[PDB]
Amino acid sequence: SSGENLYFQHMPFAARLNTPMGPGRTVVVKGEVNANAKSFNVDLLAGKSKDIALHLNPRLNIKAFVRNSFLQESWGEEERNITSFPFSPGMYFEMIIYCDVREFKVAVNGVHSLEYKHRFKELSSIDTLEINGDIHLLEVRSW
Amino acid sequence: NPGLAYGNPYS
Repeated sequence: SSGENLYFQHMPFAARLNTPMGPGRTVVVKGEVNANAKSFNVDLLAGKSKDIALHLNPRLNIKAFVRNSFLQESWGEEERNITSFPFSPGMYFEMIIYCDVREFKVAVNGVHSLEYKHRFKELSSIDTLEINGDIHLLEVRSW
Repeated sequence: NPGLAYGNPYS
C-alpha cells in the first residue's frame, strides 16, 4: 500500500506497484541514511522477467550516485554524472522518480538531480519496486 | 497530500 508505514520494515523491501510505469507516473521514497552507511539502492523492475529498468545506487564511501540497468542478465554502462552528490550520512531524504515519455527524472530533497533515458522500453511492464542497503525507510508512495 | 517536506519539482 502506498503510504504504508515502513518505520520498522527490514531491508530489503520489495513491493508490487498498483499502477506500473508510464508517462506521468511518480514514485517517492522517504527515509534516512544511516550515519554509518556505505551504500543503498532503489530499483524499478519488471517483475516477470526480473530485468531492472532503473537501478539507483548512492555509494557513500566514494560519494558517487551510480545509475544502470540490468537487462538480459547483464549490467549496462553506468551513468555517474552529477552536479552534486545529494546524500549524506544520517540525513533525511526524499527521492522522487518521475517517469516521462523518453526518460526518468530523479529529484533528491526537492531538487532535480538527473535524467535517465529509458533502456527498458516496455514501461507498463515495470511493476516492482525494490529497496535495500544502509537506510531507515519511512514511507513509499506512488501516484 | 504526498507529505513532501521538500516539495515536488515535477508538479
